Amino acid sequence: LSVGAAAGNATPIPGYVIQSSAQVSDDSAVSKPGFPTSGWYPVSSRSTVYAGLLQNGKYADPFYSTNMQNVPAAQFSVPWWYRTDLNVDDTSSRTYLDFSGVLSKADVWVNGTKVATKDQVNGAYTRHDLDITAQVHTGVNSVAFKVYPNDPNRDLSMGWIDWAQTPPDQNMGIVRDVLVRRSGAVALRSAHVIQKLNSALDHADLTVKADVRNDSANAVQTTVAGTVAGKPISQTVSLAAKERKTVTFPLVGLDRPNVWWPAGMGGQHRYDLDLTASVGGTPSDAAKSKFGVRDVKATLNSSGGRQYSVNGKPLLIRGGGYTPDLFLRWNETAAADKLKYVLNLGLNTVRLEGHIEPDEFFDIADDLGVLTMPGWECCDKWEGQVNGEEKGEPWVESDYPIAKASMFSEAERLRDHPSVISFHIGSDFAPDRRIEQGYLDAMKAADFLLPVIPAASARPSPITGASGMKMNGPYDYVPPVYWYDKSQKDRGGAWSFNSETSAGVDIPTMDTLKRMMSASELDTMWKNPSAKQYHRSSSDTFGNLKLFGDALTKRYGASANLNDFVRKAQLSQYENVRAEFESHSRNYTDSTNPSTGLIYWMLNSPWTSLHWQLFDAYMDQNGAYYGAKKANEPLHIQYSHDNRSVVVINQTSNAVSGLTATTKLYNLDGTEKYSNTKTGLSVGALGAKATAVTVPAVSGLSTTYLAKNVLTDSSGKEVSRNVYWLSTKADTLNWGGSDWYYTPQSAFADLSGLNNLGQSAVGATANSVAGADGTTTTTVTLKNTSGGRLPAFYVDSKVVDSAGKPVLPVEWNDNAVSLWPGETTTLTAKYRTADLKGSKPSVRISGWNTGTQTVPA
Ligand SMILES: N[C@@H]1[C@@H](O)[C@H](O)[C@@H](CO)O[C@H]1O
Repeated sequence: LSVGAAAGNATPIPGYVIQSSAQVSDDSAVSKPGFPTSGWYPVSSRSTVYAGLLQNGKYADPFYSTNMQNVPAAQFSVPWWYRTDLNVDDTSSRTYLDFSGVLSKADVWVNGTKVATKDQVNGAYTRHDLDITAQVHTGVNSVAFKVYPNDPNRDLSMGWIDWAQTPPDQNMGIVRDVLVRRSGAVALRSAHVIQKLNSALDHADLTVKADVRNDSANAVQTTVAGTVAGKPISQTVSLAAKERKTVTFPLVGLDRPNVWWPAGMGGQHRYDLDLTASVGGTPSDAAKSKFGVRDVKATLNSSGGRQYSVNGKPLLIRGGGYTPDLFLRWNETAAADKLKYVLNLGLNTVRLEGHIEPDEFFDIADDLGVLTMPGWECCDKWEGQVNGEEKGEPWVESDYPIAKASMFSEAERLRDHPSVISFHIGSDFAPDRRIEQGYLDAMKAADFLLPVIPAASARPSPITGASGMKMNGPYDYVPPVYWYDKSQKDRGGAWSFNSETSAGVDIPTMDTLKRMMSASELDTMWKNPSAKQYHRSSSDTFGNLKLFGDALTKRYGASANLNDFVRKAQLSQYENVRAEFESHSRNYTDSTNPSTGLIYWMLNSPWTSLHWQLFDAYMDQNGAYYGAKKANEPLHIQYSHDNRSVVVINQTSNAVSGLTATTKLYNLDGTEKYSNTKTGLSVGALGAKATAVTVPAVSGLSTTYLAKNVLTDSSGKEVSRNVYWLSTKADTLNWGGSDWYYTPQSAFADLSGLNNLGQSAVGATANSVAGADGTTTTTVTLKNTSGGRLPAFYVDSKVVDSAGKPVLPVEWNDNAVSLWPGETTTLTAKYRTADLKGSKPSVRISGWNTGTQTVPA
């Protein structure tokens, strides 16, 4: 590692060697140049200890079976060292270490001098700016962090709640970059742009702020100058030796600003701020950043629901709870791939319940137009002062400035990312008055001006007040009609802001299953859903798949083998996730107690999982993924499980007219039993709706039957197709048996007729184009080629290599399609040509009642 002396240099440390403090008897020795490190583990930047150990071989893949249980965790109850050399050719410039992401805390050492202790460098989110100029010399220098064990119940850090299983090291280590900064007499810090747009969105005012600190021995004059949004700015201030000042620039007007919008509502432009602090007509330090020109509000409606708006347009939040990797393994491409899946699902938002990602994650969210809802997490140290018998320790005096500093450092990091639409200062429990005041003060000090939400539950805080949100569950199996409930004011139906809910178990694709679980584990899964599954949750409540398995059997019919269990799981998950979203889209425009938000629990999993996910840890796409994608189409037709109304939803930024909605019921033998064609429908922009028809009680339906809903635009183009498998037997709730995480059923729909749906046929041609942008698009033309009346039902197309392995990540325009005899659809999948790994592409096509084939693409 070499760092130049250039003013404004800020170079990330690319890697470390690590070893347990068990092997280090003299702490001061480690950071002396020449300290031997034989047997130490080389690890990349942003590594937890265990991730470093995995990078070196040292344990088997924790994504497979119970491999993670075989790691001795005692070794992580003592500190580990992160060490690097640093070459400095020229000590003319001052030298700083600027970092955050230390879990839980650290002593910091340079060339045999302890520059900071774990009392100062404490908390995952706290930022540190350590001037190490006195310690640095020309040639080989050495830097070492003694990183202390992490306990999320004790430390203001990150924990995993009940999402997965506990990482053996509790994620101890350094999970963001440590920057080596160089600068002259004056350091430049905290440069940012306060931006205020008018209601017409055609003029903005910019107030640039930046701090300058004179770390030299003598008084200086400094000039802070550069550009904001293409316009020149310059201020000159005096600084005493050791003085820090905030420089405020005179207001800058910006006409016809290139306003940042959420995806689909306009562009995702960010402007640049570029500053240099100069001393004696020579640069001393420099900083470049971005900001977006966007207004956001989050207010309580007349029903008490939290209602977001961006640039004066109200939105229904449609999102998922986002999580990083279980061992905080960072990959910039992977972050991009995950946020891109958000938009392929048609979602608009992700929630981060703690685990707040490095800066690049928010850069990508900004660039893609994905809204973000960061905040502190429940159920550990963060809520320890207010959450009673729940996990997390009561706070002592030294906790208060760590929390406040954590808030200041996150507010400072997040304030100029336009994707950020709020910060949750509480999750579960709202903070008390003292803690809340600390957070509000930190945010004001950082000019963090975004909406503050006191909790994701219905709990108010003393100052900010009512949350406008609810956390009533469920987190486990409930039938599709559950989501249409508005009668139960303590449950999770479509009304108010649903900040975290799902129907629990989300079995991944067979391809993923075979990568995460052994033959014997998979066998238990379908034979005994009641058995604990390591790849569900460490929580007793969510340790097994019983509620899911019982419902699947009741409602699909008993599983005959593993393949049967999996195919049925995919329908149940598509059916459920679809209803969850669709109910919330429908009730968004209710006059009273509308739904104002939905955060699916969860978008994704920290690892290979059996629950709470839309896409799995390998980026594969199952029935839950496809069901969410179906429900969130920009021009969409849907069927209401409560009242049988056919409803059109327009997610787009423009009102649409001249639509026709066609609804047809079929028995499983293919007989049409009902048809309705509703022409001339209009529907307003940004989540508004129109009712096409209420399907009547039709006579002579098979016990399981099909509803085919089709929306066509005024040109005649089919813009949405949506096929439901329905029963003449209702799912109904035993509401009085409700617990915090689910409501049991008093009767079960009968969808078991699908077991005996006759065979149909498809019908497949595929071709691929490798583009100059490094992507390949594969186009597949599917046709129901059968000679009878039977639809080809639930046809899943997968891009695969020559070995039949899924090419991932992948983005389809549509998938999991249903085609009546003689009907054709053309589907389009896009992925990185490089992810084929030299293979020609093929397409695996599997339908519920059409078998499996692969065709060359
Ligand atoms: N905010 C938490 C989530 O993190 C958790 O997964 C869910 C299910 O236990 O409960 C909520 O209390």
